[PDB]
Amino acid sequence: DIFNRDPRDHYDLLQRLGGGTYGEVFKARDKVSGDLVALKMVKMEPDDDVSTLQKEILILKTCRHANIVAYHGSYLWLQKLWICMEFCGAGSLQDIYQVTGSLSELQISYVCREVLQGLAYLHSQKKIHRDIKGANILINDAGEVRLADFGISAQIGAELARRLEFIGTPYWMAPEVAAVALKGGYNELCDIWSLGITAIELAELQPPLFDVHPLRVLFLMTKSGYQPPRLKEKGKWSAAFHNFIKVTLTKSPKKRPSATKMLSHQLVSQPGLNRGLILDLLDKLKN
Ligand SMILES: Cc1nn(CC(F)(F)F)cc1Nc1nc(C2CC2)c(-c2cncc3c2ncn3C)nc1C(N)=O
Repeated sequence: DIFNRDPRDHYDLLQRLGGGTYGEVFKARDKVSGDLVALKMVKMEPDDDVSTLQKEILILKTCRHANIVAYHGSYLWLQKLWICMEFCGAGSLQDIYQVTGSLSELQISYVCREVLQGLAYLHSQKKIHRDIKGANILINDAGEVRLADFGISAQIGAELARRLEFIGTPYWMAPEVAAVALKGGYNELCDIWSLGITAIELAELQPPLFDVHPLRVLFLMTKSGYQPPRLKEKGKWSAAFHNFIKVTLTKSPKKRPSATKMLSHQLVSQPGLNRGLILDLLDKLKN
């Protein structure tokens, strides 16, 4: 499952694509097949024994779904874990919309249906993604939609930095998650709220309150009279899209629908939602 060797023995390392709390990601090519892959270098905590690491790589391998970037293999080299993953040629939805402008309502509907399929799978596996946003939804050259990873729950690498990252950028978290360090916990329904915010982000190029200081957003979201956000231009979007935002952004998690329930919402169950809508979006990159 995990190779005790240099990933460079099986791959040619190419350009660094980006990096964050999840690791450093590079473009790479398989030496034998010639196929493009993404190699992600994750620094390890010296306290995590190889049994702890193996338990997490087994999860990385078994927690599999068509709407989550596929895992190919791993390498333990120089106290670092290199993860080989499916190459998503068009980058994230943020990378795309910061060139193309706002996605169409049908494009957002397709993205939302595909992300809901991935979240319904992760929730069935008793995981909470807790990192849904446009930058963490990747697009391949075929127009397919994939979550970059299964979220923050990997008990390897910079887990603590990943877990606390939203405190400095809380715009996509549900109010029960924004109530950080208070007695109430949260459940998987926080992902449904994050998907509602991501739909507004795809429509408006930023999530609601993006211009507000992160500590002020945390202050506002724990106030009793806090109201969920809405789309800015009412006449630009259909009643179905406004209702999708209304129900995904239900303030109380005890009233917020599940990922499976959301899949029958009119916005994402309508006919004509396919990768061709995203192929049209990728065609806009050329102009
Ligand atoms: C082909 C390409 N282009 N771009 C745009 C850029 F500007 F970075 F180059 C990005 C890619 N590819 C990827 N980039 C990333 C991130 C460096 C941007 C990840 C990635 C992996 N693990 C966790 C992640 C990731 N993203 C967010 N989280 C939480 N994966 C892929 C990929 N599989 O193709």
